[PDB]
Amino acid sequence: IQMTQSPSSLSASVGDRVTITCRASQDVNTAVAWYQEKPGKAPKLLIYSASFLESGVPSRFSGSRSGTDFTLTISSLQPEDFATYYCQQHYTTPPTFGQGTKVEIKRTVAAPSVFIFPPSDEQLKSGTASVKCLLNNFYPREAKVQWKVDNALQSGNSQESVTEQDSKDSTYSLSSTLTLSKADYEKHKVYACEVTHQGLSSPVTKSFNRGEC
Amino acid sequence: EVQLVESGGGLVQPGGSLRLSCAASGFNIKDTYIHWVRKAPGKGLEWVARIYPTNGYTRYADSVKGRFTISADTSKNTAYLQMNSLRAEDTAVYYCSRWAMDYWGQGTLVTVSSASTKGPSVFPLAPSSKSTSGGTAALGCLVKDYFPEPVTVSWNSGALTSGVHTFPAVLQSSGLYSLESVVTVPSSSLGTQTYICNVNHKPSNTKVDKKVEP
Repeated sequence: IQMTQSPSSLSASVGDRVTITCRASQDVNTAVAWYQEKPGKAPKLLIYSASFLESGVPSRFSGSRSGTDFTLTISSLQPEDFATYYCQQHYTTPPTFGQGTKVEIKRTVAAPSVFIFPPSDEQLKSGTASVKCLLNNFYPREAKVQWKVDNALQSGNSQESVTEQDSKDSTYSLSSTLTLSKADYEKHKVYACEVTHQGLSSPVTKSFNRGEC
Repeated sequence: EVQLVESGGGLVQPGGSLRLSCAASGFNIKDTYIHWVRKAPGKGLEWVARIYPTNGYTRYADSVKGRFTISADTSKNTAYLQMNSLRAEDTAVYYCSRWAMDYWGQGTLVTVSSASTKGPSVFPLAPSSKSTSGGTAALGCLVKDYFPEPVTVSWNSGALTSGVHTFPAVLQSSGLYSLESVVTVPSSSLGTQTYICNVNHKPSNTKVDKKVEP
């Protein structure tokens, strides 16, 4: 018995009405629970037996069943309700879980602040070279980083890491790393990070000249 | 207050064995079912096994049948998961729960890998000299080439927390992890304040403090 959960993610405002659905592959009667998960925390029971509220769980949370379909509704979204939600059937063994739904908080557009970092002299001495581009406190999450080395477009030699939504201003930050051998690094002069984002009227470029203090 | 505490996780070789424990408080496990449930890095929740401590009856996911054994000792109010013939695929946070699953532990991390522990090098990400006067500057630390996860980073021994971003680790082509921690600070503080990242890699017993200078 598989639990097909939709959607994978959604953004919403405090006070909103939120709807998460879960489709079971075959009949499971009412033996369905809904769980809330937050980074590095125990999952928490919200609703048991399709529609019953767990003691201590605020009466803004509700669940309903119609046939094979199960629905988790949050009547009026509160700040603490930002999390990932999973459905579960326990009709038979093995019990199975949905893929989850991440509920994120919508806010106004915010352009990133952009910073570029050369490889440190220390890293260069240890034998490697990493060039980094930081995109600080932006919304929405979608953002494009383009690396240029002496005006030549880079492809397939960079990796990105992105933070979860900030608990104070609801933004994202992003770290991009251009990976090059130390010998390759010294073959070129101007390193550039070009950033495209909805909050930017036109793409912003940060650059440095290799070796410049 | 019902509590469940997992222990026993850590780094082990493929084909090896590891025993997890689940210590229960605030209720008696004779009265319930105890489950193990796991979450692999980006895979979602997967039920592993269940036991009824009263009669010792067990059920297992097909993926672990035979090579895992769940057990319980009611006199210790503790359940166990004996894992054998471990595979890379078994790498996960393991949770125990009780019966819907109304209480869960915080989980314990199991990593199945042939790779050896390696402590990180820590490199400074110095604030740029073309940083705007009276504006905002960025600086950070690169915590490179460690295994396994996790690493923790603080700034100035915890006194600096505002404007810090410690990024999720990146798995490099080498099979070693790297991560950055950055912070934005007033430009006016660069020649007058000291900024130190405090890095902890507990799997290798590595503690490093790195001063980040302009």
